[PDB]
Amino acid sequence: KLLKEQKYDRQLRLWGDHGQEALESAHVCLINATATGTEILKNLVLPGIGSFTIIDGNQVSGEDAGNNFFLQRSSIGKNRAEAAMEFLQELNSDVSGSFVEESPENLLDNDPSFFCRFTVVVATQLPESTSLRLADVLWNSQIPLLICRTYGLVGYMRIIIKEHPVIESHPDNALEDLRLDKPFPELREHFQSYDHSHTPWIVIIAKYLAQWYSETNGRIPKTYKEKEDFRDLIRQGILKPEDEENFEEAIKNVNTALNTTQIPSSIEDIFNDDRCINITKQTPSFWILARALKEFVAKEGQGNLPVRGTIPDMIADSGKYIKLQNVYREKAKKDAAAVGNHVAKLLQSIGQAPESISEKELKLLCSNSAFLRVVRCRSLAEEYGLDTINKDEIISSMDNPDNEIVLYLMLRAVDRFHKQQGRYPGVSNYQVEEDIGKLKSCLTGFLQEYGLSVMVKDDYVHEFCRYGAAEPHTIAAFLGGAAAQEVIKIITKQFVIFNNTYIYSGMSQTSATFQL
Amino acid sequence: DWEGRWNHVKKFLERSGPFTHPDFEPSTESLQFLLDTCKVLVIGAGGLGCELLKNLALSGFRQIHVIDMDTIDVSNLNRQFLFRPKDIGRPKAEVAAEFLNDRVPNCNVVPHFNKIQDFNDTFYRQFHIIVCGLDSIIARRWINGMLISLLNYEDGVLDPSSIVPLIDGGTEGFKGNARVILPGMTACIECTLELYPPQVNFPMATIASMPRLPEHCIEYVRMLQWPKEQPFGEGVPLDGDDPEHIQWIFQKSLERASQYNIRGVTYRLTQGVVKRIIPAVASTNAVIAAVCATEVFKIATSAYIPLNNYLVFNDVDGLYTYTFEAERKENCPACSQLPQNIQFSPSAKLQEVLDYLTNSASLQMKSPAITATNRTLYLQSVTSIEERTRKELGLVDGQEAVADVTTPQTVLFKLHFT
Amino acid sequence: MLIKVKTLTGKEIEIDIEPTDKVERIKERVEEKEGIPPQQQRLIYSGKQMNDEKTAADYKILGGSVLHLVLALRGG
Ligand SMILES: Nc1ncnc2c1ncn2[C@@H]1O[C@H](COP(=O)(O)OP(=O)(O)OP(=O)(O)O)[C@@H](O)[C@H]1O
Repeated sequence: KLLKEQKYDRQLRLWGDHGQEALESAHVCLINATATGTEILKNLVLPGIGSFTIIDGNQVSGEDAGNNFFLQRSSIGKNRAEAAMEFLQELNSDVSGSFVEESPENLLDNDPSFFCRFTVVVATQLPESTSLRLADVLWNSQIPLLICRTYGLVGYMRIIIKEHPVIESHPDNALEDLRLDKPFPELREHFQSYDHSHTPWIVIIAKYLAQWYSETNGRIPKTYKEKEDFRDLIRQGILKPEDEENFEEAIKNVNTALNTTQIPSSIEDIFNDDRCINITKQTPSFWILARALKEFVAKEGQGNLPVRGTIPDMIADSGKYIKLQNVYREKAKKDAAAVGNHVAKLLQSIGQAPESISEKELKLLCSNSAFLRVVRCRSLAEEYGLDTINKDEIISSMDNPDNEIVLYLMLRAVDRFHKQQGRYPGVSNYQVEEDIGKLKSCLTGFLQEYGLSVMVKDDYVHEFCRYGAAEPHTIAAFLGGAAAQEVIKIITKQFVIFNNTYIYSGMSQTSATFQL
Repeated sequence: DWEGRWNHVKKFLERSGPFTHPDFEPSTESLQFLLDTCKVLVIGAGGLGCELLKNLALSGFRQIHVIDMDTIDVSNLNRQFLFRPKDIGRPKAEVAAEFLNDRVPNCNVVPHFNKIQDFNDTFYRQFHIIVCGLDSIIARRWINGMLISLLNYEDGVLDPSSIVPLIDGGTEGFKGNARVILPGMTACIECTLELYPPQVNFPMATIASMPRLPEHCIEYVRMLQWPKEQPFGEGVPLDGDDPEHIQWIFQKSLERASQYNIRGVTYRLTQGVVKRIIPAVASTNAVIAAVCATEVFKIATSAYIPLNNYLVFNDVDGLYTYTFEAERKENCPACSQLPQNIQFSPSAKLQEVLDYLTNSASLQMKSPAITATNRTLYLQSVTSIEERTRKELGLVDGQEAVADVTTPQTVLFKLHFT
Repeated sequence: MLIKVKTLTGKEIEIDIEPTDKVERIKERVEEKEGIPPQQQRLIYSGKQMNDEKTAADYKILGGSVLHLVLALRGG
């Protein structure tokens, strides 16, 4: 019981126990179990993911056991799906593995409603026909799809989730919400209330700021001429010759400290979203909280979001720093309830009981108020639609023949070449020559069907023929790594998923996300 | 060794190509060669190591050596797939090889229950390529030296066949970085030494006088309270991994927190502070390792152009990977063909040469030692320093050179600055 | 002059800098908009890694040139 915490410690320090909780309760569906699929699942099974089900219809080929760390020679001939399962199964005795000896097509036919049992479906190495067909069934069923693909040294990976809102965003570096610019009563009262180094740098700036208010009425918002001079003002406060490390700290801080309050563009866009404005019994948990926030801003929020309530460490007396901390903590807890009320009121004007939303969800939503983020993915169909193909972005990128997007087109090309031919560009060693021409005839055929006036160095055509649809492990591995994490981001609703197609190039050892 | 096995590799070795590296020769023999002759050392066997070994094994490498000083610990089982709970307590390096030489038919991995600093040039000259997956900087720096000392200079000219490609891997949470090195051509580890963040170091003052964060309490109960009232007998060190130790430190940090009433002390955090833990998960390692892996295969087969010494990775907000070509500092304390012709004063003494080496953000050496011309001008490395923990006397004796340094494991080499 | 310094998550913020502003200042500009302590910023313009003691001009930074925040990591 307490042996699990010891096990997943190093990862609990990333997404907490609650993340783990969510993860340990998911259920992933890995479509094809090749190198890529296998690597992905591996990076999930270890983290302790709830359970998984491998749906593969193929049989283990020699070349399969050759690039798979979860398939031995001994398993050649058996069912790739079953075979793989048994090995990954070994990685973690706390994960429940299952398999299906049938193909995806065979399922999308005889029983589409199957994938509704899954949290996320991860499809790997799929042909157009099947990709489109699945990315659809799943889309209607409201299931998150993650299509990953390894081809030569190109890692392809497209995510498909209609809408994915996230509260705990986890951002690397953000501006503190000290809000000295638009201070609140308690804080203000705190400042009025004022061993010299033992003084929080804020107070130091708050005091010398309060003074600058009289000798001007100003705000120090001008920037270059003022902020600088404000500092000089802070130096003219150093005690008879001594220390003032915090003072100097205060100074350095003046570059930030001034304007820290304002509602983040990203949030406004949420606030202004139709889902946030027109609410219904249909509206999901998240959005209500969004409106519940907007309402706070309008009313007792006096224009801005709730106070975060966390303050950076700073050279200060023990009890002094704390008291200051509490000032913020308390304010935050109040604004907390405030937003809490609007929530209830909303939940009421809809039916769901005011206890339909936990205090935990609330106190969290507030702390990350300024970091909320929503992601909507264009259905797969829309990207393959003739009138809908976001061809502005494609061309926009192609202004550098060495832009990862080339690889995208190439795949589309190859995929065309496949539907058309029945095999991929040069699988066998002789088909190379022959196919090179045949392939280009498809790259073009493709580029015209959509009307894309772009230049694809002939080299990329030879190259892909060279790849011979090979699934190099070091590539499948990379992809399985990045993919695995996205699957988690989705399950934990804990970070920000990349948006729309992702492309990795082995040759250049470079990547790029795309359209949206 | 069986039908169709290496197909996912032949296609890059048997077939010619557009982006193919110049020196590339498309052959049917290329593969077998790699499998038989190419010796590759893999430093470290945890997170990266494991992943690295796997990748290398299935890329077409047979002769692989793994070095690693640690012994498997339960808390590795969440990302170091080559280990199982039953294997706990065993030599990482050992198990690593044990498992891999089994899962992958004819692989021939050789473990080395050692810490890289145990071997000398003789040993490393053996390999063609070396990949790192170390969890410290020193180590990296150290192996960085060792790999340079192998460089052979023919009267100013570098002998191409004296350079051992060193691919390095870095991880830390969802962020990671991978680089390629060709000591004596590409920027070394010591070159891009400042790309590493500043280690958060608490001023003892606050830790004993004015705590504010739960961290400051723990750090106290560790950095001071333990060494004071010898918790588990006198002389006995603080074994970060020994529960009863942390439990105590936890308990004491819990009481300290209460004194200055700082909330936020959790066992998990007591461990964090004490062990200086770095959050990690499979996801990331997989990525970085999978990159270095490829590079090695590139370098070894020359089937593509080796990455240009750098790549940063980040999972927190979508996927992001900047790939750039770091410049080789023409004055690298390490990869500098000639000595470090750098005078730090004329009249001003030699207390001004230790503090320079020790603090200059470009050397950052740890407890160094200066040699002159061959008299020892104190080396903190114990009784040979006391006879000199002691000056403008020799502050002139040096003339106006080739004072000579060597830091405790900082580098395996002997640094020569003038 | 208007330069863009792509963060470590590729956000890419825009900045106003005159070819005389020490690199050191270029960082404060980033911290102002992103809250990224200058202490832990490592800028990189076409290979060269900005020394916070030189000037934007010192590195030939001009117009819409892109700078990259970068990092090296310890773990493994
Ligand atoms: N100087 C060194 N020389 C040889 N091997 C080393 C050296 N430093 C670290 N290693 C090995 O490198 C690996 C470091 O990766 P790992 O993520 O497992 O760190 P730990 O296991 O060091 O840290 P953690 O407790 O966070 O898992 C380990 O296998 C370790 O024993």
